[PDB]
Amino acid sequence: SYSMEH
Amino acid sequence: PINIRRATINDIICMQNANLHNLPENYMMKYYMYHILSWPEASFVATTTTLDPTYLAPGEKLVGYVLVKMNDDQNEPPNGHITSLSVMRTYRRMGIAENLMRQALFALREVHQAEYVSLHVRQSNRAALHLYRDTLAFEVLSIEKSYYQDGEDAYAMKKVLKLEELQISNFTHRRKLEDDLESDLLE
Amino acid sequence: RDICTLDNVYANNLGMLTKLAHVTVPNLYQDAFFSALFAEDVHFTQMAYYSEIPVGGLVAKLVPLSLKGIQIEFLGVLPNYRHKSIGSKLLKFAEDKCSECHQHNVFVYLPAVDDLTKQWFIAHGFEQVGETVNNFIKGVNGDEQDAILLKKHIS
Amino acid sequence: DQFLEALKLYEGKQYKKSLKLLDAILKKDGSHVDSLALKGLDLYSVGEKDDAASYVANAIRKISPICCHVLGIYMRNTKEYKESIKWFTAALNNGSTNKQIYRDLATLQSQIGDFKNALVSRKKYWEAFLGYRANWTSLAVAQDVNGERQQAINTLSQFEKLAEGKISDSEKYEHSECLMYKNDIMYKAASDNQDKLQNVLKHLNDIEPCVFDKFGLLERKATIYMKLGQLKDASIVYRTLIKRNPDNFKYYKLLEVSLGIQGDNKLKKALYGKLEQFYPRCEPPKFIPLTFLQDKEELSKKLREYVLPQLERGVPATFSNVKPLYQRRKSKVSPLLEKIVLDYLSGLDPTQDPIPFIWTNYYLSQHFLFLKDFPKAQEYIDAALDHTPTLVEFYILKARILKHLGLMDTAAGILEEGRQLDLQDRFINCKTVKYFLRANNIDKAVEVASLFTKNDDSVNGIKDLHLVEASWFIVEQAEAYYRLYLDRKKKLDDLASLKKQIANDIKENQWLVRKYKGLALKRFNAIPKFYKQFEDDQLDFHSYCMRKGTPRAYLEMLEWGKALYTKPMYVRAMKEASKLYFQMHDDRLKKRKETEAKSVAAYPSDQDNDVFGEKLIETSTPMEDFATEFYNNYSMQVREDERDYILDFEFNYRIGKLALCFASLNKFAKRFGTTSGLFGSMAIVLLHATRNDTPFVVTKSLEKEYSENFPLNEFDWLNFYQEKFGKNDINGLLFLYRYRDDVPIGSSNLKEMIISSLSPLEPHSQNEILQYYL
Ligand SMILES: *C(=O)CSCCNC(=O)CCNC(=O)[C@H](O)C(C)(C)COP(=O)(O)OP(=O)(O)OC[C@H]1O[C@@H](n2cnc3c(N)ncnc32)[C@H](O)[C@@H]1OP(=O)(O)O
Ligand SMILES: CC(=O)SCCNC(=O)CCNC(=O)[C@H](O)C(C)(C)COP(=O)(O)OP(=O)(O)OC[C@H]1O[C@@H](n2cnc3c(N)ncnc32)[C@H](O)[C@@H]1OP(=O)(O)O
Ligand SMILES: Nc1nc2c(ncn2[C@@H]2O[C@H](COP(=O)(O)OP(=O)(O)O)[C@@H](OP(=O)(O)OP(=O)(O)O)[C@H]2O)c(=O)[nH]1
Repeated sequence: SYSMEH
Repeated sequence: PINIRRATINDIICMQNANLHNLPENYMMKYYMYHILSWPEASFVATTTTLDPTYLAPGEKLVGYVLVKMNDDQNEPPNGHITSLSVMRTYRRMGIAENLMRQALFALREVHQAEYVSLHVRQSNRAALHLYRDTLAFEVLSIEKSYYQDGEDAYAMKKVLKLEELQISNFTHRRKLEDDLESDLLE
Repeated sequence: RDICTLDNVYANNLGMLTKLAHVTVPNLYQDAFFSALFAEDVHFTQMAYYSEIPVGGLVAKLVPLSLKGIQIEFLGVLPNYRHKSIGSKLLKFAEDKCSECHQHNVFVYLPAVDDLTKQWFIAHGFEQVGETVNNFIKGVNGDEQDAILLKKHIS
Repeated sequence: DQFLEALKLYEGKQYKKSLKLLDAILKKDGSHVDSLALKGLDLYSVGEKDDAASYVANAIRKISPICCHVLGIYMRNTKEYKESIKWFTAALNNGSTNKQIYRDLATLQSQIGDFKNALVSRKKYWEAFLGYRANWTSLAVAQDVNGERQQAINTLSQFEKLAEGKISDSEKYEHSECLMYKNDIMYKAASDNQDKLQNVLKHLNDIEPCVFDKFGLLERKATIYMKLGQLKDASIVYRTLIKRNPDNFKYYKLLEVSLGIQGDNKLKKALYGKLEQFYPRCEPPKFIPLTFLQDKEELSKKLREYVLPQLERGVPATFSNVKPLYQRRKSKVSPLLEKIVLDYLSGLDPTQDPIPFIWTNYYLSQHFLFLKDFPKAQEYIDAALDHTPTLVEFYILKARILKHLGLMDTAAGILEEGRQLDLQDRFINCKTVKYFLRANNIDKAVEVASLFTKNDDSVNGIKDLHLVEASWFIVEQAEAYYRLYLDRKKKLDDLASLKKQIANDIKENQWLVRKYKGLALKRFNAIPKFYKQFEDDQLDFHSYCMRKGTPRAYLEMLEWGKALYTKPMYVRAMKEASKLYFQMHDDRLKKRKETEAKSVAAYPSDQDNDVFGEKLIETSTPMEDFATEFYNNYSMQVREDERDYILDFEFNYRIGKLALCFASLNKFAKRFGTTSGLFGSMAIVLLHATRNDTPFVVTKSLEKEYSENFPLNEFDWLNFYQEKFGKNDINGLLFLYRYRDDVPIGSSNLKEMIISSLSPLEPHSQNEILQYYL
């Protein structure tokens, strides 16, 4: 699962 | 029964919907468009089938998906990334994820000559670890501290890709007659 | 791999452990007992899997007369998965932590009336110390009972 | 000079630095059109979007080439693509030498479906930049969409010739995809023509070692051979496709036609048994036989040979894998499998054979759940849980049974038991949130749902759920708020009757109905906004897929874009929301807890002021709102064979367009009717509308088409309906009931006729009609 947080 | 086929734009709304149901990591519809219109041979899905939110057609509905891309950040040799993987809970523990993953691994090499593949996976996720470490033989590249939004660490995983190793005929038997293609199925 | 393996407990599967504990050992454990394990005593937790199914667990404490070393506070297995070495693997883990902690003793309080369980510990090299401790266990319903203390020396 | 400095800083992202300058210009020339337009775009980029629109409008009221370009970028930014095209053209007409506008035009024109003009834009850009391959593919595509298949092919072949041995390794994929796209275009033109199909085949063979989409190449090949009539030489291909993915049922079904054994089952079972040997772990070899066989001793060997080793390994979906066989062949299979597993269970010891025991119980629970034997279902699943209480799956199946029995709260509680065993899993969380919404328990649903959402700047996950486009949660919550609305309305009309502290209560109940009616409509309106974004999301891809080199895929996107407002969740939200909009039209014809707003907030403070959706429910034009927000977009895209004619009938009835109501009704009769109770329902409602007092010609069409169906010259319609259309047509009745005001027919005798027709329905379905439609 790739996490798209920034 | 469960069918296994390639992904198309017509699956992404149901892919999104499965993602939202099965994972805390979620993306907007544009991100799925960005995937399926960039690498339209890499992603695969699992649906139900009837013969003679997740509903695509009458009877057919999506129970799993594997969302796949190539690395487009450079400058390394071509590599791939598994963005997401879910299988609705009622259809788990049947070998769906293996079939999706195996197809996607072969796709990444055959189509895009990817020399390796990476992904991220929670530490506590036993089912996901077994699949990648045990079933698929991925090496743990690293640990990534506090990767996910809830603060959980991640294993950075990796697998090298060779075309003949990855062919779907190789894993036909859990534990050996083949189809040579040359005639006949009347013997 | 072996059909039975062990794996860690986290805050996400703490409810598994409580359900295992509530069916196998009714009335003993408070609701807050399991909270304090991940609400943040040095504890050791572990779950037992059979074909990737949670069917047992362990809760063990490190304690610095004796009454020293590693205290087993819970060790439970579902009825139908008993007699498959599973409880023994959980015990061996607690013994292994005793050795890892540089401790030389593992002990456990059992209900004095429970004989079937008492023998199973002694069968694994435990021995009773002293005699029936007066009203040591307190139940959630209020009830009380005499308990017995078993002790095993780890070299 | 100084305006030109500010234009650089826009491209340089120094938006404040740019504005600092433009204010100095407009201080001494506030009528400077160029500066005003650029200011708007800078202010949008921040974005102070209210000032931006005002600066732009002021500029526009005063009527440069660079000004036109800036306006065009702003309009595209605000999704005003049609206006964007006006201003991008105005830049050229007023002497722009920037050739990049033709690419931006083609994007916008493609976006609004105007491919005629896109073709023009594609051509002129291609003439300005022959160097880049993307512009060739781009042009070829625009020709393809304008029917010029041969011109399209020629464009592709011309680049191929120019770059025969010039393709680097970074260009090989793009090249591969453009080859197959050319094959695609040729394939279409060939149709069923044998000579041409032979040339298409020829072309496929030359490209093979440069095409990386092997699956795509092979699927095309197999369809060609079949069209040529070389069915045997197609079977060799379908057998290669099965060897590359032996879990694709579609390839197996096509091979049956390829070898011409589709007819007799003797030849089919001989094949799949031979396939079984090659692919023992795959599904079609062992499943397909089951669909056609009637020879008991032969099939019951296989059904048993199929379902047992799955129960042996303990796969949850075992029943789900054979549910079709049940669904399609209830008579033949369901009393046979019942015994074939029930006796297997009988040979299983729970301590020595745990995995097979518990999952064999899982199957039988689903088995008797399917046959509506609800005690039997509960029996087996109870046995499984008690044996192994650590499987969330068992709590899921159990909670289904109790929902089927109408015990919504109990069902939700059973999931909540299972949820606590596994707080890492979102699926169980979702299913729990879903069941709590079904029992109108919104607070609990929101609480549970919020355990898996980013709640960094909200008290709960509502905002986050709107941000990730979670229609599953939003449609369900909308429908719950609707049920809570209706329930608290009835409790208001019961409080009205009891007049003989009640005034305190009705004041509170009158807040609750407004709150729940508003939030229902609020939530239903979040869905179209998602799907309108889905349309806008295509913008980038008009140019992106050209560079990346995915034309085949881009063409699929366009079809996908043309179907957006017909997809299940958009249609679901539309239909459900219509109930509110319709009733608001019917009804007009005949703060302190602003503290609470924080917990229901779906959009950011800046953008949304109407959090409870008060403006929505108190609009003066409910039917124009339904059109704009839902109906219009659905209508222009929807195919005739999927069109909901009941909806468009009911829509036109409230905007005074009866001619259409007749058309809807007419068309409905052609597909379904003309003996359907709905067809009756609508007809009788339309006839009453024609004459005489009714505030609104159609009678002509009624007598023209359906005189021998109804006694038109005009009586007991309720009786007549029971004669003509049968009493047990539950749905036609309900249709009439909601038009009891405008068409009186003994509304009380209708009501009871409906209640007597409920008996055969399942518990939950009876209760919900009893409670929410009547
Ligand atoms: C980012 O996307 C990478 S991390 C993906 C994490 N996803 C996720 O958590 C979503 C929720 N889970 C799932 O969707 C699902 O459980 C998967 C995708 C993790 C696994 O899907 P399947 O059910 O299809 O797995 P299978 O292919 O049937 O099994 C493969 C091997 O894994 C073992 N397995 C399955 N469930 C397990 C649990 N709960 N615990 C331990 N091991 C589990 C199977 O036994 C199988 O092993 P073999 O040795 O039999 O090959
Ligand atoms: C207060 C506290 O700290 S908690 C107290 C915890 N226990 C309780 O309250 C009761 C709950 N749990 C139980 O009763 C369980 O039965 C336990 C934990 C005592 C043991 O669990 P099991 O899974 O049966 O353990 P295990 O399978 O290793 O033990 C089997 C016994 O037979 C032997 N054995 C191993 N395999 C087998 C087999 N296939 N068949 C028969 N015997 C076997 C073991 O050596 C062991 O010794 P014993 O029979 O001489 O006593
Ligand atoms: N494959 C298939 N499924 C069918 C068919 N007809 C109805 N179904 C329904 O599929 C449902 C399974 O749940 P999902 O449809 O996955 O629910 P979801 O969209 O919310 O994920 C069942 O309803 P449910 O009990 O309401 O689901 P739930 O409330 O338990 O989720 C079942 O009745 C059919 O012909 N084929």
